[PDB]
Amino acid sequence: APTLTARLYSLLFRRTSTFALTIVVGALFFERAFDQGADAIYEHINEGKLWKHIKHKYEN
Amino acid sequence: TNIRKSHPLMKIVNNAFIDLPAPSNISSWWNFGSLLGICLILQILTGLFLAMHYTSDTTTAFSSVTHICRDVNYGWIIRYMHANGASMFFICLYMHVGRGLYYGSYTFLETWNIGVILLLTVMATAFMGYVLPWGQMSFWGATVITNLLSAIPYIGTNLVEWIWGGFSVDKATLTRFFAFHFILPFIIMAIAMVHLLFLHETGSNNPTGISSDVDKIPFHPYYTIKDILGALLLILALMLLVLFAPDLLGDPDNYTPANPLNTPPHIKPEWYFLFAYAILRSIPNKLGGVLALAFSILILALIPLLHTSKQRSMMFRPLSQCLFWALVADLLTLTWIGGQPVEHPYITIGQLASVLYFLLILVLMPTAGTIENKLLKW
Amino acid sequence: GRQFGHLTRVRHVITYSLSPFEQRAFPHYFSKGIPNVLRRTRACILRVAPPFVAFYLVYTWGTQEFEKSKRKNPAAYEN
Amino acid sequence: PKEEEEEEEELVDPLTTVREQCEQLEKCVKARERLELCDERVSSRSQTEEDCTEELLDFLHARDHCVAHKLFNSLK
Amino acid sequence: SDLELHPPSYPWSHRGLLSSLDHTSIRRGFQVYKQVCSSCHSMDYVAYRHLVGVCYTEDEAKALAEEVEVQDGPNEDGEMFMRPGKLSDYFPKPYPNPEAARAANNGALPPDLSYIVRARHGGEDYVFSLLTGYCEPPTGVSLREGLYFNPYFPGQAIGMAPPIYNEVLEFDDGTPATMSQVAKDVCTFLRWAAEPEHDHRKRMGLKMLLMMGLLLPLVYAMKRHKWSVLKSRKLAYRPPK
Ligand code: HEM
Ligand code: HEM
Ligand code: HEM
Ligand SMILES: CCCCCC[C@H]1C(=O)O[C@H](C)[C@H](NC(=O)c2cccc(NC=O)c2O)C(=O)O[C@@H](C)[C@@H]1OC(=O)C(C)C
Repeated sequence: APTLTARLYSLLFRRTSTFALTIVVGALFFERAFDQGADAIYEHINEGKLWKHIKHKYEN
Repeated sequence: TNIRKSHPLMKIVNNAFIDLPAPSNISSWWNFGSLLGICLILQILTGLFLAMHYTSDTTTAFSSVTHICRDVNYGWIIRYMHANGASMFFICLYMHVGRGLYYGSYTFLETWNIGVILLLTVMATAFMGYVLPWGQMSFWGATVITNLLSAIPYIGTNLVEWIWGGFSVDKATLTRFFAFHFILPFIIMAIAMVHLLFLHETGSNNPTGISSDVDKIPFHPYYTIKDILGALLLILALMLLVLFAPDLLGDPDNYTPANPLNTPPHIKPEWYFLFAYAILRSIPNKLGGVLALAFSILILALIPLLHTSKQRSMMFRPLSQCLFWALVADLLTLTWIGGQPVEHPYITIGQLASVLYFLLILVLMPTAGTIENKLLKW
Repeated sequence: GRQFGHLTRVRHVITYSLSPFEQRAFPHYFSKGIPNVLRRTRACILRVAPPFVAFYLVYTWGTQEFEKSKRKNPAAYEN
Repeated sequence: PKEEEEEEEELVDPLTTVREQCEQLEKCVKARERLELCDERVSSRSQTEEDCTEELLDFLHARDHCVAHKLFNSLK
Repeated sequence: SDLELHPPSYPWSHRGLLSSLDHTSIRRGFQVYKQVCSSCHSMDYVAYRHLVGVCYTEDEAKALAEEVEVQDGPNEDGEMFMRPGKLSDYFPKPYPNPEAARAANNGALPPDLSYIVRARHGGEDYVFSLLTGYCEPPTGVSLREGLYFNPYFPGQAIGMAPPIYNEVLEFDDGTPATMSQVAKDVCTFLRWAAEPEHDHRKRMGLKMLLMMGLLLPLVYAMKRHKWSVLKSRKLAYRPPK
């Protein structure tokens, strides 16, 4: 049982190929998860949105 | 053989930031050269995106900007990055010149001088820049200033109307300024390269003013990454404004269109001309005021002729070190006064600060230098 | 332009160095860091600070007198 | 109950209830008594003289300050 | 007249750093604009569609747009009739010629409202204070006709009638139209009529801080790595003899 960082280096960081592949694969998932958590944090500290305002106007 | 060295193009790039030997020694005060570069391109870059939506014509001028801010997808960040980047371009320009005096960098005549040419041009550019939205400050800002050439004996009148396209500021004046505000940053960008050309002839000065030939490091790693971090810091600041305090450095009244009938008792050029503004009106003269305003900047080109010290940097010069800060604070004074109305305390103190400025650079620092020589037995 | 190899003449100096992957990027960041910035601050307060408080004193007194010049103006006008 | 109803659609405003409550503390009664002293003073010699804009403004500063501090908790 | 006073710090729901506007409060504000200000105050830059994402909804915006009649494009005979209300066009209202604003309100220009919060020092608070400020002239003093009194005003001699307390309403669901409640809402809307981007701006600003919060340390640890070779380098001078 080596180290996380060790195993990480061997399988993905060593070759500049996989190294770069890792970051483009890692950026896609990051943009998504960071935008979720972020906006959520932005809403949680607010709530005078147009989100909770809609419930009132589904009609016309 | 390494193509990175023999290819006509790369050579230049190798010489610019890869193999160029630099002092193992420079510190943060040397970052503002990249920052000014970054500033210049980012300015050119947002500036261009605004031009695909801006207009000119006095009727639509103001309207287009608001169009951008409200209607143009993302036009607001672009507009505000442009306007805030403009201020940052001054903070750095200011810091750069600062670094320069303190450390004696000005001993590279050609380089220093190109830098003065670089100063006047970005000043001349940014001036035209704010006339564009056609706000209140834009109109009289564009009026109070330009006029100054009317103080020039015998022909002042002719020139000010020639630069105007009429008898006042209108039609002919906004289109003119837009076009000039468009072509200048390109010309500046060229001059910058010549600035940088002459700089490579000697390599960089450093915090000690000694000479680092005995200890140079490659721009590769070292100053490329120390330029990246640095640029990130410049982004933090520019974004702090744009995204949290968009109008903090902006005069709220360049909102509300023009009006050759009005003039709102206050009016000052953008912050970065305040020290200069203060100088000019701290003189009861049309000719003297503008003459003094000119000297206020054109004196940089005089500094090297008054280097008196046997050491280059002020790193080991307490006396001058004191007069340096007195200069900075005093400029911070002029900036503050410039920002105030021409009334009671404010007049006499801004009048003293002016004299100080010129007496400090023209008599005090040069003498501090000689005394230090004498103290050291030099 | 000037390249390495044509810079200048150096006599007898040895320079030992170490791989970045073999050392810490932040040796004693705080342990040795703080003490040093105290030391550099101390070393320079006296030449940097004074002109700024001078401006500081002139700034607060300056606005003071600006208000007390007009607002305070009346004052007395008794008849 | 029913008397308070007419009181609503005909009166009521959180600004006045607060103004009067703020017009009460130290700096205010003092800034009003500097203002009343001058009020009497210029309408005493009720003819041919100066102004009194000044003493009013100092009162409104001190009030409107503490006005802003609590006021907004009542609104909606 | 030469002396002046500046506004206090009303704790707006959007004064804090990452603080969104109150969309419910932007609504009531538009109402205050339409019923009251709109018959004197031009608002050349905002439009009914601008309201769509903000406060109202699709159909609602259409309806409010239809409650006026604007002069549409000319037709075949070179006409220029009138039409219900789209969504497209703005709120160009009160007067044609600018001097016609002067002919109505005695020689005074009620300036555009899109401006306002960013064209006057203090922003919302100056407009909030100027509206709920309205006080009575003490001694000395004068006035021409009805050049009303206001302390929060340059010179104190305005030409604007105090159209505050005239309790108008339609605060759907139930909201007391008191002077102060009415002033907060106009301002809150006026903030949004000047800086619509306001909330997105700060949303990004959060990400900007949050991003830089990971990057600054990182791009800094990177530079350390590379400079560490230089930082721990050891010199020895070994001259002959
Ligand atoms: C278009 C605006 C300018 C740009 C883009 C620019 C760019 C640069 C760059 C990249 C450097 C090398 C890095 C550094 O030392 O920071 C530099 C150094 C220098 N510049 Fe500028 N600069 C500009 C304005 C100025 C000004 C205002 C001056 C002084 C009037 C100036 C005179 C110098 C001098 C003397 C140096 C040498 C600094 C040293 O060796 O320590 N340039 N500049
Ligand atoms: C050649 C690239 C540039 C272009 C295409 C450009 C074009 C424009 C346009 C169309 C405007 C009016 C829109 C607006 O005000 O937001 C503007 C405003 C301005 N830009 Fe530029 N400009 C460029 C480079 C610069 C430079 C080098 C500076 C100096 C830092 C500069 C500083 C300004 C200033 C001060 C304003 C007006 C201030 C304000 O927005 O309130 N821009 N520019
Ligand atoms: C809540 C609705 C209204 C608001 C928020 C409003 C707000 C304002 C503001 C902020 C100013 C300029 C203040 C300054 O220069 O610093 C102004 C000027 C004026 N508006 Fe209004 N107003 C409203 C309704 C009216 C109405 C109903 C009238 C018709 C009596 C009116 C006629 C004026 C006039 C005559 C001025 C000129 C004041 C002057 O510059 O001398 N406005 N208004
Ligand atoms: C397009 C980007 C490629 C770069 C080529 C052009 C840019 C260029 O030439 O790059 C190098 C990086 C040039 N010098 C430095 O940065 C620099 C020099 C000594 C020390 C430091 N830092 C810390 O000690 C530096 O940062 C510098 O920073 O000058 C810019 C103004 C120029 O930029 C310009 O010309 C403009 C006219 C484009």
